[PDB]
Amino acid sequence: LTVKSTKQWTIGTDVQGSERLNGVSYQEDALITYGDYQYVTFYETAPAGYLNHFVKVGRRRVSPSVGDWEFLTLDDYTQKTMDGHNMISMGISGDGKIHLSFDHHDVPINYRISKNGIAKDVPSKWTSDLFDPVVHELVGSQGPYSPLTYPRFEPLGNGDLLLEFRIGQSGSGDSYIHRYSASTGKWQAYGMYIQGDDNNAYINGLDYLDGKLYTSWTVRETPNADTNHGVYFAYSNDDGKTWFNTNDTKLTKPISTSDDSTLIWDIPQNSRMVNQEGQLIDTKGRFHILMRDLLSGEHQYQHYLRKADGTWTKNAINPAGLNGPDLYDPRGKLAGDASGEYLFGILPDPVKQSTGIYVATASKDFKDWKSLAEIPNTSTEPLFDKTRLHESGILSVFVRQAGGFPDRKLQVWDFELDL
Ligand SMILES: *[C@@H]1O[C@H](CO)[C@@H](O[C@@H]2O[C@H](CO)[C@@H](O[C@@H]3O[C@H](CO)[C@@H](O)[C@H](O[C@H]4O[C@H](CO)[C@@H](O)[C@H](O)[C@@H]4O)[C@@H]3O)[C@H](O)[C@H]2NC(C)=O)[C@H](O)[C@H]1NC(C)=O
Ligand SMILES: [Ca+2]
Ligand code: NA
Repeated sequence: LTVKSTKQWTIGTDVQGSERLNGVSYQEDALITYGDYQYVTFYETAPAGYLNHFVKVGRRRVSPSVGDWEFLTLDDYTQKTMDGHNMISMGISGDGKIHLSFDHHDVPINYRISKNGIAKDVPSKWTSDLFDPVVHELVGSQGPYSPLTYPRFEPLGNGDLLLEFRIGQSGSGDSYIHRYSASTGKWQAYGMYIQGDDNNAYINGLDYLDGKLYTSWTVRETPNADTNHGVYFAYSNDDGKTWFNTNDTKLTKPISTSDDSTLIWDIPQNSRMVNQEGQLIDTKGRFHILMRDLLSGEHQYQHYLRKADGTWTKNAINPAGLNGPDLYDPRGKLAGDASGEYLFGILPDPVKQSTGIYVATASKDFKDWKSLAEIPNTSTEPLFDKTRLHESGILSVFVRQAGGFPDRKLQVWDFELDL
């Protein structure tokens, strides 16, 4: 596999502050293709200046030809909290509505939706008046809505959308799922699905495929990031209502962090493994986790694979030239092509200040990590567009540059693959 073309666009000037608010590992999602268009969301500085930001949403046509980006500015909600948790997630349901949830660290939900199904009935002009106001609840559902952190969306097969998040705090919290019906426009509460025990689960993502929902996590004892332990897994056949472990054993509802039956790899505290890194269900139904640790004696990214025969394996991702990350370094992602043969590691490198794109293949049991491409000049937790890669074989990555304000830009990089 090779690259046919590399293209990039600058979509904004990143915001100033001592935290990164754009390009954060748990944005789910920042960059989405739906129908014939690609969408992106990010903060930009408002006219009041430093510590005042607005959410922006971009769109461009990508099929059957690629058109120019255009942006709207949601100038009715001012983001002011310089806390690296306070990112934006976007989702697009099968009625065409665009959902946003943003700006949380242990506070009530902030959510808004488009008035109309603007990703389905595509409007000529792209303006902020396409969005309804910020609200602090999910119409049709019920709380708790606070203290919330980490909103994550997952589109289901019938057009519906899940929204998942933590209620509680680092070191003591639970997670909940809500489901939006594209047919009725109402939310419903699926309830608490994982319950902490003087700790909290930190999931890596949500991955839905062919009727099954997959997640993986580590458990955090305290607000100190050295107190993560374990790599855990579960899946659901009913979009989050009921859950099973890797051996198909039904779990209690909610899943307790104290239930060791979901553990797939023992990783002690102090292993330099970070929470909320990456996961992937590939199109063949193999599940993958990206984490890191120091347990070999060197810091390395780690690939966990749930193999078709059921066994889990763990392999370091150590292609030539990749500098392995420590606990606080930017987090990566795993992407997959349509065929399920190609696994992409989208791995920020802390020494190079760049994002590496590496590929491994299912034929070689994913052991054949090779450098495929690079995005230079990043200080980001890279995020990609699943649907665009499946539909057109283009790996599209949203990144925050490295460098100083106001030189540091937000970009989208497209790698057209010779798939
Ligand atoms: C429910 O699922 C869990 C989680 O997957 C599963 O537990 C895992 O079982 C496997 C298989 O027994 C364990 O892996 C082995 O552990 C022993 C040590 O106790 C090792 O000796 C093994 O390594 C040898 O065998 C490997 C075979 O490929 C060789 O490759 C290797 O080089 C060694 O010769 C092997 O690693 C694994 O530790 C657990 N995991 C956890 C987290 O407990 C459990 O069995 C499932 N239960 C049911 C009833 O299905
Ligand atoms: Ca997802
Ligand atoms: Na705790």
